[PDB]
Amino acid sequence: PGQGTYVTLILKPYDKNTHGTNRAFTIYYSNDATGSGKFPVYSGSLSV
Amino acid sequence: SSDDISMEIELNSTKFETITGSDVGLRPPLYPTVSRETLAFPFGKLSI
Repeated sequence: PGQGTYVTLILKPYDKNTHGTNRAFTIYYSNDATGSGKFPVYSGSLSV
Repeated sequence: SSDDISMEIELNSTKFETITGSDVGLRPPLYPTVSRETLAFPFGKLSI
């Protein structure tokens, strides 16, 4: 739909250190003149 | 079997190497391990 890109993101399995305590995550994007807000494009539960 | 197969068209002087890691998130598994099962690797509309 229109001008845009597809991105398929491969993510690491769960670490207690670098993911915090929550096994879930959310992943944003922006334009970005930094500070212009960033839109939630996906949310999900990362896996072990 | 990420990024395992890759088409590289040669032009008259240059070349352009694409790869299915840059295309397809759909991944034909070697299981059905039972013999002679063949696989597929579609490239959707490779505009060169």
